[PDB]
Amino acid sequence: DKGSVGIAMPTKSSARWIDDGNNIVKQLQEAGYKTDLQYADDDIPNQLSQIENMVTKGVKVLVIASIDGTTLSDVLKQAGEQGIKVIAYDRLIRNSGDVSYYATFDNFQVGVLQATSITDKLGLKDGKGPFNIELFGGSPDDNNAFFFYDGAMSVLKPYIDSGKLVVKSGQMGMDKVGTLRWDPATAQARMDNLLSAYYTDAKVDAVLSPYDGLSIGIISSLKGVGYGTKDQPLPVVSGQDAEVPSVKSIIAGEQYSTIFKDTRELAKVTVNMVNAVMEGKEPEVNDTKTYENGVKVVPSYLLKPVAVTKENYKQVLVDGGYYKEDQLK
Ligand SMILES: OC[C@H]1O[C@@H](O)[C@H](O)[C@@H](O)[C@H]1O
Repeated sequence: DKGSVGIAMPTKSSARWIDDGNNIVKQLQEAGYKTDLQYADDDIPNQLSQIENMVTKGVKVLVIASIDGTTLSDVLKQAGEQGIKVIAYDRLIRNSGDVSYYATFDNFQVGVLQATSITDKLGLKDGKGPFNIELFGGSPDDNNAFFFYDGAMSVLKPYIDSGKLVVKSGQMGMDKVGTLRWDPATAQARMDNLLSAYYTDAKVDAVLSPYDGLSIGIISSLKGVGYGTKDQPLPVVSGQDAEVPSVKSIIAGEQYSTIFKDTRELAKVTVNMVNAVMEGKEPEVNDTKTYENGVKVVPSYLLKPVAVTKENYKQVLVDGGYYKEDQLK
């Protein structure tokens, strides 16, 4: 009876949130808490309704991975009036003074890693170039998407400036490359139209993809126009989440890279935070400057992500138990 914790996850259409949810609940119950885990099927009104009910139920702490956190201002105010502490999980909740802590991966660094996998593969440090690249971003209502993109551009921009990388479509910036709701179908269509408009004569050499779901759609589009044959190899395509279909793609020599974010580690950080709040102590945080949310800078704990390719998938994903060997066959 250490108290109840409400856990709001955005959707099951992206594999990780099932893992986040399972891992948070497993560790919280091990720590002796009761849990109320809900998934919103990416429906913003539903997620709001779910969190409202957690508040009415009288949970002591809310752990929220929001679809669009800006929609939660009113309910989080009510949570604060009731003495409920709020942990933003993975994605920062913006526009609210009632967000107490933020547990996440180093999102800027995720972007650095995605871009670096591409630049390393292209040999840009060896003076290789020029190459054509197209850019994709996440959902614009996901605060993480801006960090993934910015982190990537910290690596790519100097090469784009020098001409060694060329964005042939000229499309850059989250307002132009963002992919609403991280929808793979949308990214696939955009890739379709980039190819027809700008790559009838030229070839795509790389695509910055911020998420595995998108990477698979992008690859499908590329195969639709003849890439992925012996004569015409796929461009270098990044990713994130180490979803099984993308890992299989990487093993097959299609998708080039992904980013492994161990949800077991993020659940553990979250439990540490819950424990602290419940004991009346200050949670461990390692970043109190970065994550401005529009009202304040939320004290945060950042975990370090790991880049995965065909070269290291076994050691990173299987040896550490995230997946079993057979799942990747
Ligand atoms: O769901 C699409 C993406 O959403 C981001 O906010 C999250 O950090 C990524 O790991 C990925 O899951």
